[PDB]
Amino acid sequence: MTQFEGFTNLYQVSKTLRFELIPQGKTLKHIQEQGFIEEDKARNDHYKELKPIIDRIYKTYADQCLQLVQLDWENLSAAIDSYRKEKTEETRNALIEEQATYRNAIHDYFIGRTDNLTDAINKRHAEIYKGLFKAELFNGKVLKQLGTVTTTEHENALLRSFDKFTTYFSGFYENRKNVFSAEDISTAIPHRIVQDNFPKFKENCHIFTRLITAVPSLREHFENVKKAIGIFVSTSIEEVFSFPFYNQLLTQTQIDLYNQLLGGIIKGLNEVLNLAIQKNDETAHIIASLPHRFIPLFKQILSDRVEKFKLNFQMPTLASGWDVNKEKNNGAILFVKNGLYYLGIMPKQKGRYKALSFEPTEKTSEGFDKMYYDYFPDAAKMIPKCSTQLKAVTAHFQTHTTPILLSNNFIEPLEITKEIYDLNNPEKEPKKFQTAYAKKTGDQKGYREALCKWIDFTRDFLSKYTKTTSIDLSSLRPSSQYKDLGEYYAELNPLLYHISFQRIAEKEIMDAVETGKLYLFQIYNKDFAKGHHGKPNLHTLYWTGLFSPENLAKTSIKLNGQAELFYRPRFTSDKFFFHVPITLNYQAANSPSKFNQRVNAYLKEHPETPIIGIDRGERNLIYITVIDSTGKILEQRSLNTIQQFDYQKKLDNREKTIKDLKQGYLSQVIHEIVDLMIHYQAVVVLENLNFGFKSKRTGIAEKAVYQQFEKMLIDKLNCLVLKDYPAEKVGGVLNPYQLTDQFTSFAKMGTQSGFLFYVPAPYTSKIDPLTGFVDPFVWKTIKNHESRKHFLEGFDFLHYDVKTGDFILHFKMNRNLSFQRGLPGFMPAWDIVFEKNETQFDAKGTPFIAGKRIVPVIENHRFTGRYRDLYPANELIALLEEKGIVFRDGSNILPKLLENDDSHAIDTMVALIRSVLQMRNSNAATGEDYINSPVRDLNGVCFDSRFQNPEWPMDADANGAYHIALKGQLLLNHLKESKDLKLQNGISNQDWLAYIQELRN
RNA sequence: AAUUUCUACUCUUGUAGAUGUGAUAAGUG
DNA sequence: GTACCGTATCCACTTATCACTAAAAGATCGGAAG
DNA sequence: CTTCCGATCTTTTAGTGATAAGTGGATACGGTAC
Repeated sequence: MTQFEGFTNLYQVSKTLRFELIPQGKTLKHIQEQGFIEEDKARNDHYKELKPIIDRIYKTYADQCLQLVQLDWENLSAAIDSYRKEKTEETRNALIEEQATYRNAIHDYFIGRTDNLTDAINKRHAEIYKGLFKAELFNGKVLKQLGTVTTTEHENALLRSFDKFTTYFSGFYENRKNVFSAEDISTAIPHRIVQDNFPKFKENCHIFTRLITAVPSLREHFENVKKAIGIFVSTSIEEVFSFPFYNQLLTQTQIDLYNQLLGGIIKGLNEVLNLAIQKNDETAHIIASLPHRFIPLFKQILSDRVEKFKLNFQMPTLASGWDVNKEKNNGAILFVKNGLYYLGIMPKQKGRYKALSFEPTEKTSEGFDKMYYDYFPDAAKMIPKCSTQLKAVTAHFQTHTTPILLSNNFIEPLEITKEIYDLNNPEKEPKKFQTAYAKKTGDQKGYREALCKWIDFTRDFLSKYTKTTSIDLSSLRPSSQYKDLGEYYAELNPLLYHISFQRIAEKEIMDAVETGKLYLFQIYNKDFAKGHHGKPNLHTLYWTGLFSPENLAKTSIKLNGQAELFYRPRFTSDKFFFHVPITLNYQAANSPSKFNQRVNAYLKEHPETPIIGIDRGERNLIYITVIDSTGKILEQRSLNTIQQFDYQKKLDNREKTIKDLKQGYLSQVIHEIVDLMIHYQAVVVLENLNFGFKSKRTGIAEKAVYQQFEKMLIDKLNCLVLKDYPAEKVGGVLNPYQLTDQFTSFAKMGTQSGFLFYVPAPYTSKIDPLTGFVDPFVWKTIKNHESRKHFLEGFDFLHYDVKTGDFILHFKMNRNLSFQRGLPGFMPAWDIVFEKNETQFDAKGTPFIAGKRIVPVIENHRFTGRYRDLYPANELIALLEEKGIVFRDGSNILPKLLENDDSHAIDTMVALIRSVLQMRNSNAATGEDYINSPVRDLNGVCFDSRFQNPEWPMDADANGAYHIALKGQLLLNHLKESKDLKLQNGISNQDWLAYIQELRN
């Protein structure tokens, strides 16, 4: 079985680091001599003022292209109706596939190969699609072929100013591909049309024909609304709410008119429906019993309805890669000198660029240590960059069937037959070695043969290519044993990455600095100062562990390319910022796989793991409870004071910039929760925020702040390092703890994310930690006098107890259903004890009155806040002896107080009832916060948190945290009884109540 | 109150935690 | 005192996507042959 | 003088896997009103 230390190196995680750059020597002076910063600022300004223009080009082509759509939609309507009726995974896959083919069909409309258009117009659209993601956007063929857009002379000079520099737009270029892609991404126009916008129109047409079949008299009414605004006058109303009209409403203008016809501007259709409903006649009732509103349609994509400068040093792809081959054109290098780190940027020389090419020197010689970065990039995107997909081999193979020998950039000629090009290009979307072919066709032996041939071919290429022939590949498994090539690529990719270090003479370096031929900066933060004394930052730990020698021996933290430079005009003077991304757990796979299943397997193998419940308290900001497998608690904690600094005492006296203090407080408490997590080897539970909205008195009140606190808790638990831990130890810098799955979205992540669970919010604070009893009555229904008589007659019997002086009330769940909430308990009979108010002492001998309650005062039928204390037994005996009832007999007092039917007596009696079943009682003026249950348990004692017993929660905050931990225990027990290593993805209040009452009574 | 950046302090010209950046688009209150 | 109806959120905040790239391929310029 | 050749710098370009899967709703001070 696995251990808790086994949850490391599961999947990669990409992070980034930020540093300041301190100029070295005359370097800044040379920059101040050369004036690159003003030109880079002008380049950035021109880019940001040219972005709307190129955006306008994109909008014009998008509208001009999608105005010609001639596709029908009834088949995908039938598919989505079938999935709505059935929710079958076969119907789910069919719906996904049919949406995908519709997206590809309108993509062929976009890229000009659809059969519905003329092949000349198709070729024109194909040329435009090829042009729109290339350098010919800048004073090239695109603007001439699409003459619909006029450009002023200033705007042509602005477009010309980026000559030979389109790579600066290149990432944005790829971003526009995300607009025009068809791979189900939410930014894509095909996903907006096929998957997002269409179901709203389908629902609108369905509810319209339902309304028409219900009553047709509004139909002509709709017609004059269509004549009120004068929109779509060439067509009728029922033609608009039909499938062939969805061949219109693709441009943003048509969507705008369709939305404004419903919303008005001047009467609209929705307000016409509102006046029809407000008539409250029979037709209003039959349309109020049906969905009587139309949802609007979403707006189309990219259509209208201290700052810093990016630095490039007039040299594109600056720090795009660290490789020595691309060191010539990227110009970014690193040096290490007695613990300090330096960044070298060689700018382009006068006219042409001249390389520097420092020679190696002896290690014993004084000077810097230049790093050498050998990195063949990802095999998927690199192996077909050479061999097949070379223009020469594709042309030759289009002409001949003979295998071709290539020798350029090879240490030995490599042969490629037609078979390998057929596996990599089978003219179909699923390639023969690809898993989609095995999924669709099921030919597993042909899949195995194609995989073996491809694996042998890429092994031969890795042996023959000049960048990779030096690298040893003996660690690879034999070819026929790989079950899929994704695992092979994840295995092969770490073997193609190496970092060396070679000493460079100091004199050459600072001579290059002295002439200005090499620019040198020092990577710097607080921790690299000479007065550094304490524990360093986490990013400093990653940066140090990146260049540690045993990390160079085996790379667990990988240095990425794509580094950026910024200039900020701390803020006393201008500063240079350097941003660099890194990848941690590089030896592991790129994506998590069955992470929750692995966590449940460990949890089933380790039933003794504790549970930490997290709760938002009223007095304490965040409360912590740690309990065992049997539900007995181990630790209660209030996190108001973190590192001997109270935080409530800052919030209260500063509330009379809150958000940044809240962020800082959550950042401090995240270290505490992760310390308890790693100390107890346990699981943690948080409340599910989307299933409740409470805590108007808790300092952490907003949904947003707790929601993003869970965001950073998930991010922190995704990869976890500790400053005290050694680097090679599990939990260290190069072996971080991975315990939670990657965040995708709060709606799609479910309830369990690794070792972190989620629990529905209510019925956690105001509930007995000994009996699980809760108040069953909604009290907004208790207003009228006969209503409170039915409230009184719903109870069984009440009688004084002579022995201990308390009162005994009985209730059963089969009665008083008119005022009872719809959540019955596990047992059918509850016994309320009205405890006599007597003085007792807690575990430390603090005097306290048992059974005391506090209720708010009411003035002008409204609360005022002066939260006033009362003694429920004293008021009960006061109103009891108000009219003189004998009670020492122990008889049923309820019909004796019921027969007189005094309205004031029933009012104060139900007020006393509200007093006694008020679960928690907390007043901030005197600081009381306590839980007092008017129900005795099986042992025979009613719970009261004023006793300060360490077996039970101190406070209602701790009570809620304990009950959240108990809900996590319920989820864990449901996991133990389950066999699929999954969960129910949610628990109801009734099952939770029944569970806690069965296992606690 | 000194920070790649943020929060909280000043035993220490500093300290304790957190810290994926850049770009784009959409939705909501 | 029992229905009951609407107000306070208006610039910010939250969800999706992708790049984390050497090297081929193509444009560009300076020098030599008819 | 005009044209064809190789160095040199900018762009673009290759593409793997593997399931989640369909998941439920929810008002609140407060004030004014018959």
